[PDB]
Amino acid sequence: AWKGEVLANNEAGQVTSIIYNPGDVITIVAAGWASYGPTQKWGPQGDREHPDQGLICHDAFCGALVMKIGNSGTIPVNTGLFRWVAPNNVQGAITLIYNDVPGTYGNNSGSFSVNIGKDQS
Amino acid sequence: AWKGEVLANNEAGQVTSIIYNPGDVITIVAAGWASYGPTQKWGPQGDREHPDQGLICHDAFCGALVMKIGNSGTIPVNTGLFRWVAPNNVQGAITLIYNDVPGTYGNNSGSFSVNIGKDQS
Amino acid sequence: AWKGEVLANNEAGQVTSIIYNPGDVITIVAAGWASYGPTQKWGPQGDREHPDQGLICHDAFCGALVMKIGNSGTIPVNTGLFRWVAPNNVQGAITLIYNDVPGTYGNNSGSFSVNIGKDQS
Amino acid sequence: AWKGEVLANNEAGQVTSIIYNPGDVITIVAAGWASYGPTQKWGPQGDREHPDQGLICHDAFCGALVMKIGNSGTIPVNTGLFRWVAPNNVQGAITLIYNDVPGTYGNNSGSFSVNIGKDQS
Ligand SMILES: NCCCC[C@H](NC(=O)c1ccc(O[C@@H]2O[C@H](CO)[C@H](O)[C@H](O)[C@H]2O)cc1)C(=O)N1CCCC1
Ligand SMILES: NCCCC[C@H](NC(=O)c1ccc(O[C@@H]2O[C@H](CO)[C@H](O)[C@H](O)[C@H]2O)cc1)C(=O)N1CCCC1
Ligand SMILES: NCCCC[C@H](NC(=O)c1ccc(O[C@@H]2O[C@H](CO)[C@H](O)[C@H](O)[C@H]2O)cc1)C(=O)N1CCCC1
Ligand SMILES: NCCCC[C@H](NC(=O)c1ccc(O[C@@H]2O[C@H](CO)[C@H](O)[C@H](O)[C@H]2O)cc1)C(=O)N1CCCC1
Ligand SMILES: [Ca+2]
Ligand SMILES: [Ca+2]
Ligand SMILES: [Ca+2]
Ligand SMILES: [Ca+2]
Repeated sequence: AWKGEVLANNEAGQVTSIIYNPGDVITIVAAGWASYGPTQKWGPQGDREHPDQGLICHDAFCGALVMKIGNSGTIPVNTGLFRWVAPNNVQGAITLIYNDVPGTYGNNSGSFSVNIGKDQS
Repeated sequence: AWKGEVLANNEAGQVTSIIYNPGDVITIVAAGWASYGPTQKWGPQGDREHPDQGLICHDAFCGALVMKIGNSGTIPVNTGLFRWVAPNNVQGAITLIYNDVPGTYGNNSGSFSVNIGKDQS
Repeated sequence: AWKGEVLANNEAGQVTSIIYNPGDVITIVAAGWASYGPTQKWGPQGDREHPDQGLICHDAFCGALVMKIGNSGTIPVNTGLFRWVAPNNVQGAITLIYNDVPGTYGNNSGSFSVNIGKDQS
Repeated sequence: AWKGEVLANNEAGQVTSIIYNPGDVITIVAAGWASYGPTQKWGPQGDREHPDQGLICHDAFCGALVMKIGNSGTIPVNTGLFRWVAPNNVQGAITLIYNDVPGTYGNNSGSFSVNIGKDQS
């Protein structure tokens, strides 16, 4: 299992110790408060009122937690994933990333605290 | 395991199929959008800007997900709990509840979708 | 989880720290060598060649590992149980017992080493 | 998870659907009766009275269940393994094998029924 902080201003993402392998079942729980620029902060589902202006993940709101697994595209995490299996041919290191527009992370603030574990399979 | 919806206007709370027993380890993941009255909606951590005016759980924001286990007091759930063990002598049916002031649930809207499972122990 | 030894001469059984509750899934692995009297020893499945002369569990061989859950009848364990659920209305403390005829435990020898854990549910 | 039969006469071993990856925790439970030649049969710990005359696994009795993980040497399984982690650098497909001397499997009989699953990690 892995526990750690994902900074909202970390454009490259937070690498975890989790390597997702074929057949794995995982659970993620994310908590905390972060911002993509405004003084207000949002939880790991992000800001439901904000337009997508080129987010790294178009399937989650700006300010949401997302992830990549190896060479995958971004996959929404939001508050977490319960006993979750990846799509076919998706495998590798899990990197967690705050959802913002590339090149616009410098004014971000806050962080999410995230647990990831492998479940029975 | 249990999956279901917790309505923000449900003052009595949503009873689950989970009976927490001594020694159990549980994981909860909650998602979605709800309001305690305003047109805006918040995620399961609630509204970090809103003053506590008599919430059923003083350890979580207004609009957060909380729970009772048997005859316990309220316990924060927020976005979820990862491989969590209850305090001593806490046991019984898990009921999930939206955090608001007693008597003020009628103007609430939305809901959270919640998974609960028992982990290895 | 519980790990401990079950002596072949222990007529009363070895009480464990496991309380089986409704809905629980458990795994048991048993190992080792024991005898119901002869110089030879057998593993947790017991002696397949020996007639049942009034065993506490008629559904397992003499010398097998069996269990009781609360006030249940005896249930075969043998080498173990994989992600196992009890029959309806079966619940309570798990006691592990060597399968022999009542009153004939005094000449028994050896023991089994047993792990029990609760699985995801 | 995998469930299947391991024939005592199968010199090459039974390939399973389990790929052991770094960090994985696994549980195995094995049951049944098999022989390395004699009319008698033994459980998955094999025959404690039989000399090692060139067994594929010198750390288990003749007639015991053993395994290889990828290109590993043989590892005893016996009645099973509880929440088990492999030695460093051991990974790959799990193959289950009856412990006998190479070239002597033709007179073997019986089989073990085996479950393998991955546990939380
Ligand atoms: N009178 C003021 C008008 C602005 C209101 C609003 N636009 C925004 O609210 C807005 C808010 C914050 C922003 O912050 C920037 O977000 C980017 C990602 O989209 C980057 O993260 C930047 O770093 C961040 O500053 C951008 C637009 C707007 O026009 N809306 C809101 C719904 C559609 C109409
Ligand atoms: N010019 C307008 C002034 C109001 C602004 C604000 N007060 C509130 O924002 C407020 C907002 C929503 C409320 O909704 C009610 O919340 C209750 C729980 O506290 C019940 O759920 C009611 O059903 C709900 O309507 C109550 C107060 C306020 O005074 N603040 C905000 C920080 C401290 C100072
Ligand atoms: N020429 C010798 C004849 C004896 C052989 C055998 N009977 C037994 O092998 C036997 C062996 C051990 C026993 O030990 C006792 O077992 C009891 C439980 O059954 C108690 O545990 C006693 O403590 C133990 O001594 C009893 C009978 C027998 O008659 N068989 C074997 C298959 C059916 C026919
Ligand atoms: N009067 C008869 C003497 C034989 C008794 C015994 N040797 C064996 O019991 C024995 C039994 C079965 C065997 O079966 C063969 O085992 C091989 C693996 O070791 C292969 O599996 C062969 O296929 C199988 O036939 C081999 C030796 C022996 O000498 N012992 C037993 C303890 C040490 C002294
Ligand atoms: Ca930004
Ligand atoms: Ca309200
Ligand atoms: Ca006896
Ligand atoms: Ca042989």
